[PDB]
Amino acid sequence: GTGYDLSASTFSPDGRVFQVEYAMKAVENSSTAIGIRCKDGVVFGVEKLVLSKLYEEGSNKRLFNVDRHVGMAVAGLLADARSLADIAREEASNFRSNFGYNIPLKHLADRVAMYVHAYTLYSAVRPFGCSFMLGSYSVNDGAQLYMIDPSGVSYGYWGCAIGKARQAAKTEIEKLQMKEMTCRDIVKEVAKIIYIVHDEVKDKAFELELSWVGELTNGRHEIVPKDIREEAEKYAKESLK
Amino acid sequence: MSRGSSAGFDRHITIFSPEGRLYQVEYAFKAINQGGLTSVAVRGKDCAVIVTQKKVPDKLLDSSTVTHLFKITENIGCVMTGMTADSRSQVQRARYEAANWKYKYGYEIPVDMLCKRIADISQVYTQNAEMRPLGCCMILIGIDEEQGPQVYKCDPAGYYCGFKATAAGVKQTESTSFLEKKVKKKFDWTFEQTVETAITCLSTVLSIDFKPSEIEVGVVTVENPKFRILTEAEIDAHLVALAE
Amino acid sequence: TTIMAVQFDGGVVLGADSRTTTGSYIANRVTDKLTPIHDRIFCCRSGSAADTQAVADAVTYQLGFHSIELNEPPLVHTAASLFKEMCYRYREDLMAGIIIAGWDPQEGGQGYSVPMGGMMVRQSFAIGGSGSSYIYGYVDATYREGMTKEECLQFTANALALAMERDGSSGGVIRLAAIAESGVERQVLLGDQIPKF
Amino acid sequence: FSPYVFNGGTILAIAGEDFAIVASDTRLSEGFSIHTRDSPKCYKLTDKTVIGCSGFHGDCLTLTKIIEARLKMYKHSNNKAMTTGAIAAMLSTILYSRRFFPYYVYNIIGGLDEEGKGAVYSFDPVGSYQRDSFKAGGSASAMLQPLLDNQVGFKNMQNVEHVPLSLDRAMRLVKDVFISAAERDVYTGDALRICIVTKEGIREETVSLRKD
Amino acid sequence: MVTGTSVLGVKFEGGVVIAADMLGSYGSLARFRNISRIMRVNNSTMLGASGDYADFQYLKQVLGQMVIDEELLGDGHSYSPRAIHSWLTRAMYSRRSKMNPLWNTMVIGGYADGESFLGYVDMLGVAYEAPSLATGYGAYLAQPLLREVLEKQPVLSQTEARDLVERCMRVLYYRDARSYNRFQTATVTEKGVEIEGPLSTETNWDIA
Amino acid sequence: IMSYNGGAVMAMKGKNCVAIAADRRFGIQAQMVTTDFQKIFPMGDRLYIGLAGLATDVQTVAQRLKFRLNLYELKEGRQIKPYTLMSMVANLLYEKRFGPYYTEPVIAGLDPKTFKPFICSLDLIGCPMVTDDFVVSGTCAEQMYGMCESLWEPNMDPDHLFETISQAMLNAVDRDAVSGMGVIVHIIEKDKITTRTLKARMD
Amino acid sequence: SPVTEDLLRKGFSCVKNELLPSHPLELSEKNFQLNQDKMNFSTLRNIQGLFAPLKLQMEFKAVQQVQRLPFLSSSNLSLDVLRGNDETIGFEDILNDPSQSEVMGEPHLMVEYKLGLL
Amino acid sequence: MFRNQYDNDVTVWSPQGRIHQIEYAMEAVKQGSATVGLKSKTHAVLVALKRAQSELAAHQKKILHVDNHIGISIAGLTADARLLCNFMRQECLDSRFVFDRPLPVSRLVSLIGSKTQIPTQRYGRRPYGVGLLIAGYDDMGPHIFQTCPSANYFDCRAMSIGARSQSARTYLERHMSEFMECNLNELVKHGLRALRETLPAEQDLTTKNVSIGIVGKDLEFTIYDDDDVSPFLEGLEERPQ
Repeated sequence: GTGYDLSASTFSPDGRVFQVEYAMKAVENSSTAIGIRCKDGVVFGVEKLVLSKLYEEGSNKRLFNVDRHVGMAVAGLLADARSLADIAREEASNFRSNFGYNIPLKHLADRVAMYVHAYTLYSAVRPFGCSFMLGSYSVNDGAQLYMIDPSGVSYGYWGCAIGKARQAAKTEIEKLQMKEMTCRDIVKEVAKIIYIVHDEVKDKAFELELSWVGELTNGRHEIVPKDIREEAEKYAKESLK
Repeated sequence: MSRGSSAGFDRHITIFSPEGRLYQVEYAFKAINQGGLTSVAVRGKDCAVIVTQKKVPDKLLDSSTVTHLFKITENIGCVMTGMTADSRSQVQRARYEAANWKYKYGYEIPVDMLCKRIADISQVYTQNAEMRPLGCCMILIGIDEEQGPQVYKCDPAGYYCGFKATAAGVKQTESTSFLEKKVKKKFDWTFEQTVETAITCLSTVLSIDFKPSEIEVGVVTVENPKFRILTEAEIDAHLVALAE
Repeated sequence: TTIMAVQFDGGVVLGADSRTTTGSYIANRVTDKLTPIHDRIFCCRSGSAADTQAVADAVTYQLGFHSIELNEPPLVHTAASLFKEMCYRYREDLMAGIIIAGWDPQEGGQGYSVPMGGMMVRQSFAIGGSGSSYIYGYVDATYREGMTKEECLQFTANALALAMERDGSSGGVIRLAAIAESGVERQVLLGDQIPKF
Repeated sequence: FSPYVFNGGTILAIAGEDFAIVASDTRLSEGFSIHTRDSPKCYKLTDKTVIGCSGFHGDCLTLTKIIEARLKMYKHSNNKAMTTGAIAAMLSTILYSRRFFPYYVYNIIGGLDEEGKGAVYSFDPVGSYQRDSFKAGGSASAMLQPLLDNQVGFKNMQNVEHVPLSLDRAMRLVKDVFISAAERDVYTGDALRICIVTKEGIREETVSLRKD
Repeated sequence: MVTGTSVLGVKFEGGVVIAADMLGSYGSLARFRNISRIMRVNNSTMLGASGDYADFQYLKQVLGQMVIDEELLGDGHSYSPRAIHSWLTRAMYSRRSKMNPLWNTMVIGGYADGESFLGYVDMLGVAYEAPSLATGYGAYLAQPLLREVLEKQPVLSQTEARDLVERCMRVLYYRDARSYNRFQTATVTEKGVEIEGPLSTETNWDIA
Repeated sequence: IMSYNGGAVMAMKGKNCVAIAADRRFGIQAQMVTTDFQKIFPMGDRLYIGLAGLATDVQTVAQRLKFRLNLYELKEGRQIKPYTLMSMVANLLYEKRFGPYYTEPVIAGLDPKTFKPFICSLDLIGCPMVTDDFVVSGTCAEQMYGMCESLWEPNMDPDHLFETISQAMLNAVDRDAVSGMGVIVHIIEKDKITTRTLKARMD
Repeated sequence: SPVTEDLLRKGFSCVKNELLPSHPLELSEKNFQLNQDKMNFSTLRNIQGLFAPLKLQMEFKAVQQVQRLPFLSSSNLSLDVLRGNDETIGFEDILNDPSQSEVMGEPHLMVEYKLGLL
Repeated sequence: MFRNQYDNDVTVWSPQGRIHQIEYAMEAVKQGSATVGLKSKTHAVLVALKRAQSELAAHQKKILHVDNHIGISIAGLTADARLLCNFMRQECLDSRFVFDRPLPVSRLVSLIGSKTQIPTQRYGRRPYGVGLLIAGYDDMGPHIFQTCPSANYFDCRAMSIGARSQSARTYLERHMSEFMECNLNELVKHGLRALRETLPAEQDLTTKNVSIGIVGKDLEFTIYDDDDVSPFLEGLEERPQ
């Protein structure tokens, strides 16, 4: 329906909003990222497309932190990703500033989803093009995972994948037993997934970034120590025949 | 806004048609069916049962955070249908309005005032040349101490009404016809009769078998005004008792 | 205007006195100096008679909104934080000493104090009011630990009745109310039911 | 409530021929007690300009922290360094910016002019600069100044010639005057911190003074 | 109008020690008897304050929020105690200039880069560092002993510093109107921040 | 504060006749600067107003009221009923309740349709009240109720009404330093307005 | 506290007493709608999230700029049901109604001041 | 040619999904002069190049000043360069006034990116056109952070964003081994040799077209110009070939 796809405040004869769907499609042409929750924790992983060797480790990262016990794995346009990370940081900061303790994951996810929806309602600002994951952990509630689509979706997923290589990742993740596992083998599973779905004719350099929060770290978000990452890297590399 | 209003007879909200019809709001009406759902709310004489439909796209998605039955006040519900990204905002707006009214007048709101406030704040979006009429179907539920249970429906245009039975979704026409046929036969009802009627209407409209865990039910009764959601056990028991 | 709270295992008790006045003349003989915010948390009052009402209304508004937003029962610490943030920000013309208490599903039984000035802190027993300075010794010397509902009610009745007679601001009926794990029950002590001393 | 309190101090400045000297005692005292005994009151601004700020020690810090920032702004903008002839006017403007809420300070500026020449300015709490040659001032003033008036610029003396001030004489005079004036005043004493400045940089100096 | 007593402190060979009384006075009555007055803002800086208590709560919340945000960001950098002292000084001065003063008086101590820091942040915009310090009414009684011992010996060890603080608590409890038997203490040595308490003070009234 | 100048006004309701009278004097405390200073304003035709108090606010309130009355008369078409001006002045005075004016107006007139006499009064900040027999307000308020209460009588013809309003003022206002030296009498019968000027002690 | 860094157009207003409030019900009456809106925005931002105040205030801005020119009375039919004062008649419209303004400025001057060009 | 209707503004998404204005600005930033950004263990040299309006006129300024421990370069539009360096200077001054420590680069660059992210969303505004090469050592070794027309900053070790520079990138990548242990003179020689590749054939580096600027351990950021740059530009071998 070309002709009405020029402003957010303009419908289509069929009924769809075309700018929103364009933003939906615009997140596909990026890298890939997955995230799984075990019995007592979560874990993520991103295929960081490393450019020429002029850069180094600690470059533009996609595993930000939002609080002492939450973190994201955003995969899309980086400027909007940083803006959203700052907004979520401010939200959690305000909640802890006056309500005590720390924000539950569901409330923060809902607030961020509503904020990212607020832009697609006006003819003054473009919608955000980016996917968004907000896995975290608790002490009594358990381990929770959420994904936020660019427009309004804020569903809760057991484990999903966002980015270009997404359909194959979903199909391969479908064949797991991620309801009675621990945080010492889901990491290896994630590594083998990210190496079983990775194109090589258009991608040349890879650098896996992993992070988990759970009972092994008693509720704290941080990058995996280099030893475990190297062991998972070796296992995944040797698993491909 | 430095982008202007697109020229055309149906490309913006503030331009009238040559015959005098708002085409943008008609597109908004057509937009509800895009998502694809069906919701039926029937009021008897002492109950206000609401039934809806739940669809899981896949297996990984959790089954506890996909509900389309929110709570507005302590004893008012909603069966929001359409695009989720706009119902998720209208629900918050209605909650804020209800809290403000309770603070300013000190008692629980009759359903009519909440419906009117939502309709007005939705209509105000259809005059300024900066807005988009967010597409939803604001169906209310609740009981009143002066007139009994009441069921109200609102539309993106802003035209609200009072219905003794309502169907909203992609199968509105045949469901409304079936409810019209059924209502004219008998007048008295009860909780079990209303629940069975709603389930039968949904099944005969969708023309499919209902799994024990596919439909959620929220009700309010005279004895228990508090808005409660039927658990899996009660829904399964009613479904297996149906047609037996 | 004597207000006090005591915490026991599984719940708390709460008493008050109904002799709101306007100086040397009695304004109202019997009142309800005990506001039921939400359904478990209870909030007494002291100081003036209008700023406290406004603060209570604002707290009811915000706490009800929060509870219905999270779809969970409220936590008393949230109410204490809200009272603190409301009172301290306006520490120029809001002379209203407040005491709140209630029960929650997690770590049930809480007694919080928030005197004039916006300071907030928790203590086992809270006492506040103009005529609430003559029973400090008695409550310190009598309050042991490990008491159930009945003796706690008796102790509160005795302790409040002691100041009920040695002051001009206090006098009249007594408004004991105990919040527990299950629900809220209220009773009034009038006439000879009030212990002598 | 009263947004003012005294903290003592003393500032003396000798502007010779090709040398400026700024010295000050070091003791933060309020009410009747003593807070510390180091509390330097002679801060450097550039390679050839030193500022001495007496008075209440709640604005003596704010003005010091603002002057350096404005100096950095000027250096970045005009691509130069402020001379001692402009800092006077700039500080006077800042001081007068709050004429209805005056700063409780008594500032003294010493430094070198465009050519090798002594120059010491002097302000007032409201803010009004005036060039001088040997001006002192501060809390324990009105005692430091008359002796300098007797010595530096020969006044009420007859049949005596005029000799320019030599560098060896300046420190010998300043130490003597501070030693003489420390006894009879209450707020002075403790350590004396000297900031003689010449056309090669800033060399510093510290001596004992009525040990307390 | 809850009020504190004294938040005195002395420097130390690799570390700082701060002591305070767990008391709250409602003018003259002793309304509260278990409140704390020592903070653990980060892994290398501690805090203590006197005067009003609500303002102490407010600055506690604000400063804890700032430090937790800085740590959460993540750059391998923290807040050295000098920066925190400067921030408190600026906040107090700005509040003073607006005719809304915070009736408070604080002590900031820490040990970073192999050196000790200790400062005074009086509400009128007063700031400095010293080998020893006292707050409130302790500026007349607590200071002289510490000053004398420090002038006799400029460097100490842990045992004599702890005993000196103990003696100062003894005399202050003897001869102050607002005081309590129990008191808190916390060292800031390079291992970390270790809050200790409550303590006790054995007295002797044999000259009665 | 109603002593920096002077003034006194009455109003009596007779038999289809209303009478309003004032006192002409304007002076700065003890001094006197003029003898002619109108305090009766012809709002409408068979209606009148009787501002009395501090003059510098009397002029301003009269101007504003005349402006608003012209606006309402022009917009709404026909004349103004006497009861409407009562609420008019009440609103105008309460406009500045916190910064109060200094006026105690008296309104007296006839209904253009019914010809039923009407008299009202006002306080400093606006508090409507209507008295059937008479009303009075001014600086010398105390020394007129006694003179008026006994001398009054119901159902009075215009001549007796004029005599009573003359006798209740001429020898009742001289018992005071300020607010003297001249009396204006306005009698408003059914068909024609009539104005008279009395003579009093020149002191 | 500003220096000069036409007096007939704006004159006869001493600097003495604008930095000296009048009867204490001055800052609570000159600025009332702004304060109420600020309080509501702060409450919503604290309890509901950062989206609501931004959205509502930018809606206010969008609806504000469609009224008539400043030198004529504004009906303000809209923005009222959205504000929430749809039926809250009070001491804002019956006392000194702006339609019957006692003093009125020049059209070009008022519109150019509303644009903020001056 | 299906792009005329989707590039006139910045708040519209193409059917493929990409903001065309961002790509156009990234192409625009390539108008200017090369600027190498080498770094070492103790010092971070920043060598640039200068054009010439005419033989009679004087050259432009390519190495500005920010503070005692940080100095930025410039490449692209010279209009927004000053408008952005003003914000640079103001933030650094505020951080020095409120606290009492130099503002670390890692927060300054994030703030600059956050500021530059705003114009790419609201209507009626255009993205900036700078190519900053912010350099400076504060507390944990010198850093070299790059900035793009889009608010997407990179960490780096050595790069030459600006004019024709791909050959400069190749040379800088070939010898990217010795830059970890060398003195100031060797690092400056390497920087000048890398820059010489950008300059066309049969052209040498004169005294009036280099703006070597050095910040390191115990020396504040100083800019060198005119005959003062001669001692660094002495050896340089004799010719690229």
